[PDB]
Amino acid sequence: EVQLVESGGGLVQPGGSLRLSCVGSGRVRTINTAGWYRQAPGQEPEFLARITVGGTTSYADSVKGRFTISRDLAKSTVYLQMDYLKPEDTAVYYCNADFDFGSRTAWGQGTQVTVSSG
Ligand SMILES: CCOP(=S)(OCC)Oc1ccc2c(C)c(Cl)c(=O)oc2c1
Repeated sequence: EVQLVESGGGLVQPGGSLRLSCVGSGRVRTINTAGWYRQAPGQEPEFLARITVGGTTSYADSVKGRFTISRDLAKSTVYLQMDYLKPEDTAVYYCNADFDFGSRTAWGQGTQVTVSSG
């Protein structure tokens, strides 16, 4: 059993940066990959970034060059560094983790990211 706790959302101006954290607890040794997703109101979730235990990363085209996914195995934490945020990036961001040989999946509770000048 794996649980995911997220943090780091909030308000940010266009062009600003935020870092999201995805802290894993439980049988974290079984986690194979972890990914970042986002969902806007009334839309399907959108894949953003993926990372394996070895550190291999994969990105969606909408965030390449701006977002960086990383993982700290000692802390069981997956990070999403989001640079040059745009109003289009406003959504609730979720992290997932595939564990038990990629046969189980756990989702974080989500964190709201709003890109606005006010
Ligand atoms: C949401 C947290 O995700 P992460 S940092 O994994 C991202 C892919 O979870 C871990 C953390 C530690 C380990 C260790 C020590 C071993 Cl030996 C292993 O096989 O898998 C791990 C997976």
